Amino acid sequence: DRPQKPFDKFFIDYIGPLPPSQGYLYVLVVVDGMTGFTWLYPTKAPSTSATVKSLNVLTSIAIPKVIHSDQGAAFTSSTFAEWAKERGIHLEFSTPYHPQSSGKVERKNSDIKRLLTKLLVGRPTKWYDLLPVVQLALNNTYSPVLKYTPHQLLFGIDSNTPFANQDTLDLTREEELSLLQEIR
Amino acid sequence: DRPQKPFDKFFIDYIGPLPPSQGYLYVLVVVDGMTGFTWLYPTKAPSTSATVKSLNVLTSIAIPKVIHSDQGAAFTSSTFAEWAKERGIHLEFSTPYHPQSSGKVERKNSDIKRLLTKLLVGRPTKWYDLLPVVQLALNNTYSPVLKYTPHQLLFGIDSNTPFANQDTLDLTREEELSLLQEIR
Amino acid sequence: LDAELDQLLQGHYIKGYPKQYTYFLEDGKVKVSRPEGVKIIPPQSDRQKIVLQAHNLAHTGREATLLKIANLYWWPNMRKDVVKQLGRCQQCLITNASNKASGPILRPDRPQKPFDKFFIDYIGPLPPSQGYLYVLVVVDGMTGFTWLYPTKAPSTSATVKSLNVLTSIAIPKVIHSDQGAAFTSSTFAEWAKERGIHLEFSTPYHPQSSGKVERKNSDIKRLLTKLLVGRPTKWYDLLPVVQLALNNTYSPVLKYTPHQLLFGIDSNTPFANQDTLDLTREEELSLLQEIRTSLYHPSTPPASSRSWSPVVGQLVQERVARPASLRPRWHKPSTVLKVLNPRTVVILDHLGNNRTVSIDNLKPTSHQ
Amino acid sequence: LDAELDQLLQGHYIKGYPKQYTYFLEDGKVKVSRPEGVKIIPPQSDRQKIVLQAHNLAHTGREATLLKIANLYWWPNMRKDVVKQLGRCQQCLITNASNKASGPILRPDRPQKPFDKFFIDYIGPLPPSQGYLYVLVVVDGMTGFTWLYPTKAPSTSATVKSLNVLTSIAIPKVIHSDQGAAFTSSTFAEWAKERGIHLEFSTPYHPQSSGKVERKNSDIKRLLTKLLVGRPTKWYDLLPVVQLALNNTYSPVLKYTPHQLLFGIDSNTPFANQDTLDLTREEELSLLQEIRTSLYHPSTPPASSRSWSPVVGQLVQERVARPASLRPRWHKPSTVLKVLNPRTVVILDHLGNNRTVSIDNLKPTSHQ
DNA sequence: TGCGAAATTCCATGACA
DNA sequence: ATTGTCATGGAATTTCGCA
DNA sequence: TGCGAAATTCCATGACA
DNA sequence: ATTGTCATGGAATTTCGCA
Ligand SMILES: O=C(NCc1ccc(F)cc1)c1nc(N2CCCCS2(=O)=O)c2cccnc2c1O
Ligand SMILES: O=C(NCc1ccc(F)cc1)c1nc(N2CCCCS2(=O)=O)c2cccnc2c1O
Ligand SMILES: [Mg+2]
Ligand SMILES: [Mg+2]
Ligand SMILES: [Mg+2]
Ligand SMILES: [Mg+2]
Ligand SMILES: [N+]
Ligand SMILES: [N+]
Ligand SMILES: [Zn+2]
Ligand SMILES: [Zn+2]
Repeated sequence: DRPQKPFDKFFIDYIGPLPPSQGYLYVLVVVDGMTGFTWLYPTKAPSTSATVKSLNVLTSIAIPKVIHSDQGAAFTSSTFAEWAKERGIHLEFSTPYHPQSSGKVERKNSDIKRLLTKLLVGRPTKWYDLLPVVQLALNNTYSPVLKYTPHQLLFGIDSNTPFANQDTLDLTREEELSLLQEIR
Repeated sequence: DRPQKPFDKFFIDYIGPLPPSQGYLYVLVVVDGMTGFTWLYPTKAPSTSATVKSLNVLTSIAIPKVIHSDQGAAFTSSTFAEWAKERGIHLEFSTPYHPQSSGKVERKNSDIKRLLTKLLVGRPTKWYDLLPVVQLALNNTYSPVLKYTPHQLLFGIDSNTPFANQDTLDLTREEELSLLQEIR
Repeated sequence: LDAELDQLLQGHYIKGYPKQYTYFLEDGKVKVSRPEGVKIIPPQSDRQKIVLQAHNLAHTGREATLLKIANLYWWPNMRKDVVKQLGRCQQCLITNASNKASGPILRPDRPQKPFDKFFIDYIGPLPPSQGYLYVLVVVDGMTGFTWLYPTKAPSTSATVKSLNVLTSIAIPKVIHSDQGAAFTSSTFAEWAKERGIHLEFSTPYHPQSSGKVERKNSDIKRLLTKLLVGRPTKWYDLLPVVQLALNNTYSPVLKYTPHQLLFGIDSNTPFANQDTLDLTREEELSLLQEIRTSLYHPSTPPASSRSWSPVVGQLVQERVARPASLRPRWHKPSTVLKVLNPRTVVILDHLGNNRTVSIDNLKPTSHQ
Repeated sequence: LDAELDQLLQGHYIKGYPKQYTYFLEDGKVKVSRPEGVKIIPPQSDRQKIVLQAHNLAHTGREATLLKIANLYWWPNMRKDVVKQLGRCQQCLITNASNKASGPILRPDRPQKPFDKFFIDYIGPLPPSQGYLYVLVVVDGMTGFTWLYPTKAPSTSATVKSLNVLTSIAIPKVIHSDQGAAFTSSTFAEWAKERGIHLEFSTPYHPQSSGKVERKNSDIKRLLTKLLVGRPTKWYDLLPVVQLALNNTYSPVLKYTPHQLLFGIDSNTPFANQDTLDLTREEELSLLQEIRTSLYHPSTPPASSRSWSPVVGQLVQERVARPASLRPRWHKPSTVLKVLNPRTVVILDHLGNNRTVSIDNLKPTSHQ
């Protein structure tokens, strides 16, 4: 059996609805299975159309052999199946109510959700502008299991933005108090 | 004493007034002394100004050492003297009432007057357009005294418009009759 | 296709499939263990589609297309099939640049006599001066003697007016011009026929062909610029000065000014040459004739190491004149009917017309 | 002047007036019988005016000026006085062309790593497509990997928007651009400082300096043209296709695609290479590092036989950027302060400023 | 019958929309 | 059915002045 | 240990406003 | 304070298949 590689499998999922930022409401999350590399795309809906528009960007950089998702409507539509067929991409679905990725991906998706929450508090409406720095953070974060960041695994070099502070990622007492205020 | 050359002496004179042609009334006549080459310039007046404008054209092609003329007003003015001085051209005047050129020039000026008269009859108002062909004729006319046309003496080659017909130059009986009509 | 590959699997020899490699079946496909690794040998009936798909990814040339194919496949003489497609891809043929230079320039013979051949051209538009915007430039081929006329337009009418004044002096056998609007009108053709003047045209879009006058345009503009430094660009009143100045300037290679080559004696201008002061005009005209024939004439330079020269029947392509944004820079392939000279040809073109065209506006079609 | 020529007439020897010729008086002027004939030797105090008058007829160079003078005069070392005036004629110095080529081009080292250096540039205006008219092109120096963004203007704002999306992936050490409006604004400088990105600028009016991206612009336009043949020029929807197509095209000299140099493995695109199928990612990244360092690098070509190279303190002249009609193509002479490299210099210029300038936009001032 | 220096010739370079 | 040209200023080469 | 032919490499040419 | 580049397709050169 051949060793696992970048582009072997992209794991995709939506996060949201979120507070409106520059008119956007969701984040399409794409994580490379082998490297843990993350790409994020702001969308206005979790629709097949927004998924195609977003993945059109990514797949103009690299094409995955397999896209893995849950049975979201956007991902099970025949339009999205057409799209993937056109590009020679195999589609892969977790069974309903039972999402399975890999340890690495699960953990990454977790960090993504937590990191978003942490920075959207105080500025719940400014997340659109922060997506770039979010991704750099995620992709320059040291992986305990492998000796390397996703950046390093994807490009085979060190990065010019090492995030040397492995961070709190937890909400400070002040943030817990004003998170219970904004959600009221 | 050095042999005579082109540009040694230009002989100039006005002919007119003539019937208006494209608004013009005179012809400035310039004849190179050595070669008998003729240049003609249509003017609206026998003035210093029209002479300068016309000679400015010619002297942007070749500059004579000496300009010879009679004591026309246009040629004795201090403006014209200034002009000639500016260009290193010596000015030369025949004594009043006693015009002297050379045999060659006299004869040429004669041909010019006669040829003009011949062609202005029938079309006394179309001479402006004919000046080019007049000049070619004059300049490609065989000189009995030298073995050569002015063209040949000026350029040292045969011409592409030889005027093989040495012409009548005399007015036919019909032309004498309609010359006595137009001048009535 | 299926027959060939079949006979191969059972160990028989087929021409062009080297014997020393082992050919097998796997996943329903013929394969072969080659030094680089295992490649799929597709059936011959599949190969055109493969080459085409590889090529079409980015419309790549020989090597870049081959390198894609070689990633998955091997067959005998792959590049032969790649080149086959390249020569058939209309889009590559008309978009790609040439990589073959024109053969070396001709140095036509100097006209034997003054007035044998005029070269004419327009300069402009220039900054408005006295309502004028252009200059008609007339250069006698043999002598280099130049006449300048200011115009308001590069028009047939203004050309005719100017040449009526010029041809007062003499009539030329031939007038050579480029294909400017002014010179190709039927009015101008008539004007010339009326005078027994033969009109000669440059091949289209090839200013080198009017090189004699073009080169004078340079000096004309260069002198005007110098005279106008730190003044407003009132060039009209300087045309005459420039004309006289240039006609009386020495060409260092010839040792004569154009005035001298035309008249064989300087007129009353500064630093007039006096060497023939003691000769008769006739002795002078005789020395002039000798001087005219013995002038330096340059020769055809060496060809560059990868030039091409036209051959009758060759597929060649004409450069598109004013190609629109994102459109091919070349026309469809056309054939060489006649080779007028090594730098000039007649082609049976894109419209089905005979066109006389400079080699500089042609590339040889690639891959035959 | 008068003293020198006096002592000459009475038969004494003066240095530089050869003894074997006879010098006399005639018409109030010193003369000499020289092989070509009798020439006037003017007093030395008159010679500058003579040389100047000769030169000014048509602002001629060494020989063409000399040949006028020689018609009437002779003196010792005439050309020395001619050259003296040439080097002092402001108008000739700023109007004339150079006749010395630039020294041979530098081939800068390929950036060692991906993201070390970006080269960016605009293409356009292109025909309107979905309201877009330009393309921002970003080329990674090391890999050749290219990103394309459609814009409505070559603006700082559109550049910033595009690079915010790009730098989501990674941040580059250096961004090299030309001096387009978009890249030199203080807003763009801030944007870069905010990210610890160093901005590097080409010398002005020298697109070779952005050669890495410029050269990609060619392929970009060439592929777009091919894809658009016989269709309306709806290029917007093809940018992504073109980007992917080019990033996955082999450079025949390197034997790698830019995608390969960036990732060390093909993604799911047609004809993906499979040679590292059995390596671990770590083994693969190790082979990649080896592949990155051993890439062909070209060398500085031979100098042409008449090139010049800048020397500190040299008088040189900068090419006028957009010279108006009939105005000099060169600025006034300026001095070379520092030689950054054989093709790049700092000059103390026409405004009294330090300018960093390409040799290609310079000529060495003639006659010192 | 040979030297140093000046003069002449050679010619690559660039620009004519 | 037509086709490059030639001013320019350093360098290379030749000629000159003298012996 | 050497041949004919294919494969690979060389590289001048031209175009990026 | 900065610097040309590289796809292209014939030709030149090297390698391959076989003996
Ligand atoms: O003067 C010319 N100078 C350029 C030149 C001169 C000499 C040389 F060697 C190189 C270049 C010139 N160029 C013209 N063209 C305009 C650009 C598009 C097609 S073009 O044919 O190139 C042109 C067109 C129509 C009429 N007269 C024209 C003309 O005079
Ligand atoms: O792309 C360029 N291609 C030409 C090119 C490319 C590569 C090569 F080797 C040669 C030529 C280009 N050219 C610009 N210029 C416009 C013309 C007047 C001055 S310029 O500087 O020449 C330019 C100016 C401003 C911003 N970007 C520019 C730019 O991108
Ligand atoms: Mg979901
Ligand atoms: Mg009178
Ligand atoms: Mg023209
Ligand atoms: Mg630019
Ligand atoms: N010829
Ligand atoms: N470098
Ligand atoms: Zn193609
Ligand atoms: Zn000058």
